[PDB]
Amino acid sequence: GCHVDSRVDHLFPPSLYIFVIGVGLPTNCLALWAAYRQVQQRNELGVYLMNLSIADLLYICTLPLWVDYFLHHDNWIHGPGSCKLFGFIFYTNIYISIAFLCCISVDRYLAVAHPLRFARLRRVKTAVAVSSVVWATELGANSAPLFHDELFRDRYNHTFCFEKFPMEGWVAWMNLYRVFVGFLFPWALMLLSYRGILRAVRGSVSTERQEKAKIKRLALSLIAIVLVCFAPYHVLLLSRSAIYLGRPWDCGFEERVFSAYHSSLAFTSLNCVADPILYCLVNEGARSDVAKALHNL
Repeated sequence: GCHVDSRVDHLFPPSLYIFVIGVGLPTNCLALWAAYRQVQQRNELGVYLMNLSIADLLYICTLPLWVDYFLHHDNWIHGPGSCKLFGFIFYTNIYISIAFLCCISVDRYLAVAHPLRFARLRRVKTAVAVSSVVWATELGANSAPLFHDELFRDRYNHTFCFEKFPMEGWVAWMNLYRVFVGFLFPWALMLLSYRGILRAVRGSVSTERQEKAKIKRLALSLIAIVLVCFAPYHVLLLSRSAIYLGRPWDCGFEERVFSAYHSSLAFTSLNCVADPILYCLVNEGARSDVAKALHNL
C-alpha cells in the first residue's frame, strides 16, 4: 500500500540502460580481452580487471529484462523465477564491482606504495584466490533476497521485482549492510589506497611533475566516478531504511522520493560503462592490445 508515480520512470531508466548496453558490451568485451592479455603476461591486475569485466558483462546481460520491466511502468511479467535470479544479479553486481575496484586499488597500493615487499600477495594465484573469496562472500552476503519472496503485486496495476512499498524490516537491515559494508567500506578502502599511492608517487623522483599530475587526476577521477555513480542511490536507500525503521506507517516519504529512487538506481548502471573506459581505454598499453585484437579480428 504505497504509491509510485514515477512519471519519468519509463523514459530515463530504459534509455540510459539502452545506451549502457550498446556502449558497454563492446567496451566490456574489449576490456575483458585486454585483461586476458594482462593475465597472459603474468600480471595479477588482469585477474581483478577480468573479474570486474565479467561482473559488468553479467549486469549488461541482465539489463534488457529490466528495460522491459521499466518500459511497462514497473511491471515485470516474466515470472516469479526470472525475477529472483535476474534481480539478484542486477542488485549484486554493483557490490561485486565495487569489491573488485577496492581489490584493484589495494593491489595498486601494494605495488606502488610498498614495492620490494609483499611479493607473495602479488601473484596470479593469490589474485585468483582473492577473486574467488570475493565472489563467494558477495553472493553469500547478498543471498537474503534469494530466500524470500522476490515478486510483489501491489493494489495498483504495477508489479514490482525485489522492491516493495512499504519496504520490509529484513530488507531494511540488508540495505543498511549494503550502504555501510557493501559500498561505504570498500569506497573508504579505495580512498585510503589511492591516497597512499599519491603520497608514494609524490615521494618519487623518477616521474616528472606532469606524470604525477596525470596520476593524481586519474585517481581522483576513479574515486569521483565511483562516488557520483553510487552515492545518490545509496543515500536514498539509507534514507528509506531510516524512515522505515523510525515510523513504518508513514509512507509519505516512499511516494515523495520514488521517482528519484529509480532514477538513481538507473544512474548507478553507468559504472559498468565507466569501468572499461577508466581501466582499459585510458591507458596506452590496453588500448594498443585492444587495437591489435580488433585489426587481427
